[PDB]
Amino acid sequence: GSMPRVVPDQRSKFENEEFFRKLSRECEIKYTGFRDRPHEERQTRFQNACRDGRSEIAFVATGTNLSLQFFPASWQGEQRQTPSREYVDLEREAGKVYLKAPMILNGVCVIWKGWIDLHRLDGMGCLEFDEERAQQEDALAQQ
Repeated sequence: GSMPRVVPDQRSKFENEEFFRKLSRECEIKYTGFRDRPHEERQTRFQNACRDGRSEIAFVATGTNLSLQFFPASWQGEQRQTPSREYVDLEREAGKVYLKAPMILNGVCVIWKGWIDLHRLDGMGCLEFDEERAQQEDALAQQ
């Protein structure tokens, strides 16, 4: 009823949807992109592609390749403005980086989160709910 980009029961859909359930809580993940290059460059390029904005990252647990969307409620695309540490680009963590990208799959503002270790750009991540974006997107549904 004139409210896409959201569902009513967002917080139930977060736990209902097979898509989110396959990504689950804290599991193992891998990058899936320009990382398919040889090693040397792909480590720095990885944090540059993370800084571009959107990217593509997969899981291990179900092996769900998804397009990550480093687009906060102010969308940018112009190679990062000023997001969080954990969101994008945090001066570089302990041989890893932390990443955090709210997705709007079904009409659930989830958070995809994780750390991708720099070793090959594989690591750990999962979903959470974005309890603010869900409210904001419910507003932005011309409410």
